[PDB]
Amino acid sequence: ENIEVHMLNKGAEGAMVFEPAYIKANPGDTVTFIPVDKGHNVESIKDMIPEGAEKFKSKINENYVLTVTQPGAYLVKCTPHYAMGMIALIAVGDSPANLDQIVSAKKPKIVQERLEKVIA
Ligand SMILES: [Cu+2]
Repeated sequence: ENIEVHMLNKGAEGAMVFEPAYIKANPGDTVTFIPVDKGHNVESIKDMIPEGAEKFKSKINENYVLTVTQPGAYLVKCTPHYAMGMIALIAVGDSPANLDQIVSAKKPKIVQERLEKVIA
């Protein structure tokens, strides 16, 4: 199946958000990122994607289709706006083995805060 995500300047959660910021998927599903507003992209955060998943980085203002294979959690950011908290969590399969590790990982306070709301 395909899950559609919008990249926006402002959304329910504040400025610079992925909608939805919590994406539940299964191996083989696609995640389509659509920059509704300009100045956004999607990029995998180093060490915040499952063991064996490939790193990715879309072009700014480009529609981007990600195919998810490896089960586990993925924390993706917007390159330009990561520091303002523009992130999304992709959970592939049940009880992602690396979820606790991602929650614990070093990241900007703003990011960490949103991560906490998205998980809740
Ligand atoms: Cu952005």
